[PDB]
Amino acid sequence: HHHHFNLPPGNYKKPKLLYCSNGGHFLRILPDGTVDGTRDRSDQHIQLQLSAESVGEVYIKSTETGQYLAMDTDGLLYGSQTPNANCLFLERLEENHYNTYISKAHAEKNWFVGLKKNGSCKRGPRTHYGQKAILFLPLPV
Repeated sequence: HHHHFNLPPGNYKKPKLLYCSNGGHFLRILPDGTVDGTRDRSDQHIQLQLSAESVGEVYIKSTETGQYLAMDTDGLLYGSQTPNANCLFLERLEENHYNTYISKAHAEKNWFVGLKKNGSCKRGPRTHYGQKAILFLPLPV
């Protein structure tokens, strides 16, 4: 409706790491609810289980802590104990290869999940199509 519908080839059977090519960081949801990225592959908070809602919609959950990736009304990512409406993302194929995630609650504003080269999360309004920050590649755990 507000966005294209090219979907990635993967499935949600197994947990995945979401690797961001921008800076080479794995998306991480820390125990205290902070979200960032780390290059440390042995990190216990980068293992994520994705699950579907409607076709093309996913929840992103830390297998270690059970927290769901969520976006607040100012566009900031955080870890939520429960899977509310702001935990749903529109997962799409991008540049015919990568995966991108747009906040469903804020989809009309094009607020993406994105990581800066320094490993910190980008605020929703500062993301947009064409950035490397929004490009992820799911990898086996």
